[PDB]
Amino acid sequence: MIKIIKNAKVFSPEYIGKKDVIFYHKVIHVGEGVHEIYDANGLLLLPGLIDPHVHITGGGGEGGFETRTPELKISDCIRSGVTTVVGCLGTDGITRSLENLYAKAKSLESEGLNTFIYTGSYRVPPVTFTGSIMRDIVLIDKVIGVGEIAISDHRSSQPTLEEILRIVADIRVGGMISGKAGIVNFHVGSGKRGIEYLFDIIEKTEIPIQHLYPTHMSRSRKLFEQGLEFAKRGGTIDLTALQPEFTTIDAICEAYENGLLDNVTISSDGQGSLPKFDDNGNFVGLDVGSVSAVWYTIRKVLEKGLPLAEVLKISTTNPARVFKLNKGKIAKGQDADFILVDEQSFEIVSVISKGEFLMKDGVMKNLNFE
Amino acid sequence: SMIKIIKNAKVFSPEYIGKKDVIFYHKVIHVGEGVNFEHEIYDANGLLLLPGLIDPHVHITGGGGEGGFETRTPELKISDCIRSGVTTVVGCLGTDGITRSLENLYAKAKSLESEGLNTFIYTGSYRVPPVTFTGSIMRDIVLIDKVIGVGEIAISDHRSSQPTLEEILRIVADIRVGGMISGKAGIVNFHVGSGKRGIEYLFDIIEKTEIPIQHLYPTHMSRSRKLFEQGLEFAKRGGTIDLTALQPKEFTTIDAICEAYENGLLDNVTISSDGQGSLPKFDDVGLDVGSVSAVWYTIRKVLEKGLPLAEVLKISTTNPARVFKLNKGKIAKGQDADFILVDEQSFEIVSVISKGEFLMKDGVMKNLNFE
Amino acid sequence: MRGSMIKIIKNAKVFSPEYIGKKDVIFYHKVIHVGEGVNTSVLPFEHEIYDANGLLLLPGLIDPHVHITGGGGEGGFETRTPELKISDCIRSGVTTVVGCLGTDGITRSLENLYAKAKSLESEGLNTFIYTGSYRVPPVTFTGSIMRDIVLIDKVIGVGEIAISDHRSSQPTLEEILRIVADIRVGGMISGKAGIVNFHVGSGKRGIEYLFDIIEKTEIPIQHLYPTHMSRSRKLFEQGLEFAKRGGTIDLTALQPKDEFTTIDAICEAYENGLLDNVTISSDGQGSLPKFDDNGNFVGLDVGSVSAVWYTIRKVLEKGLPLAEVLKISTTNPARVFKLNKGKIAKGQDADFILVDEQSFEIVSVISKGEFLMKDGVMKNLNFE
Amino acid sequence: MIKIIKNAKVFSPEYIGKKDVIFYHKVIHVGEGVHEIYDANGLLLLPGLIDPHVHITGGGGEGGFETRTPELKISDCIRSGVTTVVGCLGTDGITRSLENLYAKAKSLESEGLNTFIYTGSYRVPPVTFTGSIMRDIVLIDKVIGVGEIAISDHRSSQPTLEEILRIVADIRVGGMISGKAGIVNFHVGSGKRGIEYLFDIIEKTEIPIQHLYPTHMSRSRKLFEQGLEFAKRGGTIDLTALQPEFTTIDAICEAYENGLLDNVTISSDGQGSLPKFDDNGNFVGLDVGSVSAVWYTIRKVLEKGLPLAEVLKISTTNPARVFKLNKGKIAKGQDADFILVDEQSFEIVSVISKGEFLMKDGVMKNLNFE
Ligand SMILES: CC(C)C[C@H](NC(=O)C[C@H](N)C(=O)O)C(=O)O
Ligand SMILES: CC(C)C[C@H](NC(=O)C[C@H](N)C(=O)O)C(=O)O
Ligand SMILES: CC(C)C[C@H](NC(=O)C[C@H](N)C(=O)O)C(=O)O
Ligand SMILES: CC(C)C[C@H](NC(=O)C[C@H](N)C(=O)O)C(=O)O
Ligand SMILES: [Zn+2]
Ligand SMILES: [Zn+2]
Ligand SMILES: [Zn+2]
Ligand SMILES: [Zn+2]
Ligand SMILES: [Zn+2]
Ligand SMILES: [Zn+2]
Ligand SMILES: [Zn+2]
Ligand SMILES: [Zn+2]
Repeated sequence: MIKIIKNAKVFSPEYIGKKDVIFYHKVIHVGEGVHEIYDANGLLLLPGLIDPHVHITGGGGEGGFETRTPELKISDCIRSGVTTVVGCLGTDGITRSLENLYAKAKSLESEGLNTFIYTGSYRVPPVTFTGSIMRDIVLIDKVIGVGEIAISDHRSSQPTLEEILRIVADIRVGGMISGKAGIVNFHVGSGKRGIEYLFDIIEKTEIPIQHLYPTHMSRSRKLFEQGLEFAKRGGTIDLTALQPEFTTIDAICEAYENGLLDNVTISSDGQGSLPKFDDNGNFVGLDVGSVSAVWYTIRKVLEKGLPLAEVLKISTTNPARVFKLNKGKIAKGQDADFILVDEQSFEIVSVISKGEFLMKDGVMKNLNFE
Repeated sequence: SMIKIIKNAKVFSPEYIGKKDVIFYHKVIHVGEGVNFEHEIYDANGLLLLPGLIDPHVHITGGGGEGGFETRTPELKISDCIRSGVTTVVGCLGTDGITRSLENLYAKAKSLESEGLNTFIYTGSYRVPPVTFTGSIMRDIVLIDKVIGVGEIAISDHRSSQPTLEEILRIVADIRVGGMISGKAGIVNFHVGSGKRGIEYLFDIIEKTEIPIQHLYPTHMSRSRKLFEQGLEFAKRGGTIDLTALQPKEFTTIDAICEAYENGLLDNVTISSDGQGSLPKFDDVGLDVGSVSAVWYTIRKVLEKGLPLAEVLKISTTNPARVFKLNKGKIAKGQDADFILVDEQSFEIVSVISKGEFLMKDGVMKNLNFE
Repeated sequence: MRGSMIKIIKNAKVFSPEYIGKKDVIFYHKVIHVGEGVNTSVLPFEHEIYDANGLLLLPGLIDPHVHITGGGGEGGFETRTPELKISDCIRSGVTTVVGCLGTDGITRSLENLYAKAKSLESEGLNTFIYTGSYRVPPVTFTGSIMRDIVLIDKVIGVGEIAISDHRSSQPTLEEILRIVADIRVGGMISGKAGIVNFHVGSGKRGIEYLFDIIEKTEIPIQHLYPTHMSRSRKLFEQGLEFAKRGGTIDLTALQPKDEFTTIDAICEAYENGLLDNVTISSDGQGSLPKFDDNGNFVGLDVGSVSAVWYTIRKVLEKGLPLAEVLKISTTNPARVFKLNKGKIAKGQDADFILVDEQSFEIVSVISKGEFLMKDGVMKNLNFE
Repeated sequence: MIKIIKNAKVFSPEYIGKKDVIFYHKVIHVGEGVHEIYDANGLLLLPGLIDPHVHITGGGGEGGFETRTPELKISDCIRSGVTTVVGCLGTDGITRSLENLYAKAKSLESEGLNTFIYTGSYRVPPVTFTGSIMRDIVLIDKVIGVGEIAISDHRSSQPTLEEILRIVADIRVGGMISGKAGIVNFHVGSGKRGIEYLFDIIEKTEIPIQHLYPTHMSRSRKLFEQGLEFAKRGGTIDLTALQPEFTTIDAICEAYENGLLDNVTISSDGQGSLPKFDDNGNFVGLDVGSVSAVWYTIRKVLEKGLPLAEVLKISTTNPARVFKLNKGKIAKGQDADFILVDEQSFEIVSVISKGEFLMKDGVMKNLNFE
């Protein structure tokens, strides 16, 4: 149970230099000099990467039943070093069950991962477990908010201000009674209206800006600019990761320049559709998001000479704040979830979550259906 | 024993009426100058005789829970009610609609009534649409004898459901007509938070609809001078406002009351304990728990600014009895036999009488089912 | 303005059900004192005296089975009976009634029954109601016969459930046990009696269900209250066996216009010393129909609340002592519902009737200490 | 976080003699020779007492609204050394909410205790969170079964075999999908029918006897005899503790004699009514169960010269089995929940749960509303 990781260059979001880290399920003790032992010389110790937006049950289906994407194998997470995922439903609210989403999140947790879910889906009014999104967040311990509610998209339900305000108010007080944060995840399409509705709430109500969490905020110039204003008023935005004009990389730099990286987060959009529509509202082709798009994006920003100290924020501190999680920092009391990158190779070699090795030195623990 | 006489008391029929003997059963039979079947007597030499205090806003089941499940405050004991002189309470639900039962609040009102107290309740809670007993707020007031209105409906608070005007117009309409059918008052209690919109909605109702003002009963309105100034505007149009009673723990409710009395508006002011109700500092932190002690304490503190007792007692006896159309708050023939007895010198509650029975006799409390 | 709150009745021969001779009674809304002659012109404050020389003081009559909203309608929409007038009750010395629904549970609402009980309450009468009707499953205020008895003060049980009747829903034994279980535990929570009133037709099965429940379950017999048990003598003899196991049976009072009657039944229950186990009910504003042998409607009479005092007067004409006959309409109905009525004594609710000593007519009526009728004159009423 | 309890006479259900016990939130290491340290010489170390049947929200009300009992203060648990409680609803299913019961159990946990709940109440059909007792046990992580279903009582709903069989089958499969045990708690009244229905199930169906958990099985001679047969067929019974003819003490001995103590458990019936009814079904007087009735019962059996080794079974091993709990034994990996009794004084002095001291050496931690 009690474990050590000696003579690793410990990279708590800000650099804390060559130190040993003792840990059960949480960081128990830190101290330079000397149950399981693990030597990690040559490796960098980070806190486990956080993914706040992943279609863990699969998604897509904009082009029919054929375009229904596959469910997520934990196999892919561990190679990518993603130790905690927040599962949401997407465009399809009928064939993808909320109970199914509870279960996949419950199974991912039982095979070593850390899981939380939303209770909504694209459409307003939102699908529920118990008839009421407030009731869901008080009674289902894993529910941390609602989404992903579509706004300014062609696949939107066309929601009104008053409808939405109901939801936010219900989910917020839902939070307070239950002692959770109570987030609203906001799928933002390519409509000109953008995130107007989000400004309305904070301007015209008693609603704090912490509860509003818009995603895909990197997909255009225009929209990222709105994402920065929203940031500058004390709110946090989320950017969809880059994965094989203007990219998610340029944006994550453009936030450092204007001094706003403390308000950014990245999403894999794993197992989610990446659809291409023509001149009308017809469907042309698709791609499928990969949960290894996080670590891939991190390295392509370091490639531009940003400090690894202030890039790990987007995936470790910045997300853990948004959801009020006891994770995302290597320090006494915090939950014990780390990844280990080799020197200047820049490749994950080991992965720890809740103090159990899921990947040790490039050999994966074996899982039930692989 | 069940026909009683209080002798040699200086009586405050709210208004002062000098030294008088009161004869009562469950209601007052006679008030006259010294005179004399088995009947009990109580010599009240040295004592003042006042009406029973009325508390229009108490979370008798418990409330709060806004800081998580750890914030769940405990339920009201009647013990407090007897030592603090409160013979009548009106129970309501708060921010938690899901885990605090309406049906639980009906049962809590029934146990307290049954150990010598007087109880009424509101249906619903903070959230719009409001939780009901029977699917309909108009049905509830008609069918369940203790429901006297709806609340506390949250306007201009961060924990508000963000209600529209249209929603609130149906709600007050429904409970008003429901009030008429049942022969009760049909009050909407409004929880007013610290939002800039204040009570704009209440003004919107009287300015653009047929709905009388007597149904709109805003509470918490000594939280800022700005709100109170908008409260007084309301008072001048026939409305009644509730002030949260100062507790044993700028601009205060004591300030607030004297400002009202000096404008000749103390007839339009009441005070609530908000007992067992959460009192949290919410910043952009901490919590404390209201006591029913808060009203008699607040009465003294305003007496200490030199206001005449008979005129002050109106905020807790005459003015609540009016708003809920109750047969209480006045010592007279036909009125309900609810009295407190305070030492004239000490000014500390020594005996409390509810429905003509002694709940406390010279400091010695009646003993109850779980003490 | 209000009427003098302390009253005294002097020089009456008091039938506190049990005879207690010439006594004065001081009262407000409850009975304050029973005692020998005492100086009643010594009080310094208001007090209305009433001289009752030559009259008999008795408790207020309780009528446990009344269609206060109207009922009937077995012969089409033309056979719906009118609703009860409080002047009927005042003339008949009936100070308390318990109202129920019957055959029609489609066009007679429970909310309408709740209102009429409250309007009766407010003119000087004491009122209670049942939830449900004839049919199984039973109609409800709130969706459940348990919520109704817990949330609605005036609700004291469910009925009248139709068993051994052509108009019955043909209820199952499992259906009925669920219903009696629900209303009892409901009574326990709300501190009421939790009664199931049974409307018993003329089926061969009689009350087999009532005997099935007591013999095969822990449900005590206090909660099973069957009515119309003088219908046929076969049914009345099934009633007596029910009595000897601690039960209470209700008989429909003899009607002032028309062989084995409820008089025969009452006298047989005295003979066998089981008079503590019977009640009588007017079935006022109820259908009293005739069906031919094919099951079709022929015609009907309408029950009357005058039936109670009328029935008691017949029984007296057969030499039974007054002090023991009054049980059926005072002590016995007060038991079944756990009411603070039916006896003249310190503490008890001040519901009286006064009868002339030879005439044996009701001349004055007092409920809540208030005179509804004083010396044959009624008080002014709301819609009369 | 890491704690030791040195030179205590460690009384793992069976005696393991003077040993040190290291423990975070679970028993981490056991070893004789030598972060917080606690010396416990003179004291006996036991595993934390288990209460499988407590009306944590209050109950009673058979005699009106006046007879409604008060809610349970954690203050009383800690003095009594009761570290884990299973909350149920009783006779009243209307005024006592299931949401209220979730919350009180949630609050007791947040102030140091360990809590689980049922989803039913006396009446059949049973009240639910989500419309369906199966759905409740899959979706509400704290739900471990259904009860307390009344059988052979005057306050019974009069349930049929077929109705009940539905429930048991639904709760069982509910268990399997969710990876919980899925118990049916059975309030048994003083009816002659007794637990007949329980024999029917195992005789006439494919239903395993582990799911059937009858309570109050000590209240009569006749019924305890039925409790022993049920035991002898591989099932477990529950006895209502003794607290100030034939008692719960005689019975717990009578199980040792016939060699059946491995199939017994004790309940406080805390905050529950103990009602007295006369000749008919009317109510006379009441008493209110106390959660300190457990430890009080334990000592009055030791008074009869039974080994403390084989008496702690009823409150530690026997209950933890029934509910499939990682508790009730002092040994590596088990959750860290202990009580400390002084020499031959026989009085709790300290109480530990999840490795946090709730009572240290007779001074209680201070709690929010005391
Ligand atoms: C990458 C961009 C262009 C596509 C993206 N749409 C979705 O991701 C669809 C949704 N996740 C699903 O599962 O169906 C967008 O926000 O614009
Ligand atoms: C004047 C202040 C103290 C009013 C207000 N209090 C609450 O909202 C308490 C809530 N109604 C409950 O009891 O559940 C506040 O502090 O914001
Ligand atoms: C005694 C006989 C003739 C009348 C009785 N019918 C009813 O009581 C009708 C029902 N209660 C109603 O009015 O809706 C019966 O047939 O047994
Ligand atoms: C001790 C025995 C005699 C009484 C016991 N009844 C209950 O405990 C009632 C239930 N817990 C409640 O909360 O209402 C029994 O099983 O026989
Ligand atoms: Zn999206
Ligand atoms: Zn998406
Ligand atoms: Zn408030
Ligand atoms: Zn309040
Ligand atoms: Zn009938
Ligand atoms: Zn009838
Ligand atoms: Zn029980
Ligand atoms: Zn119990």
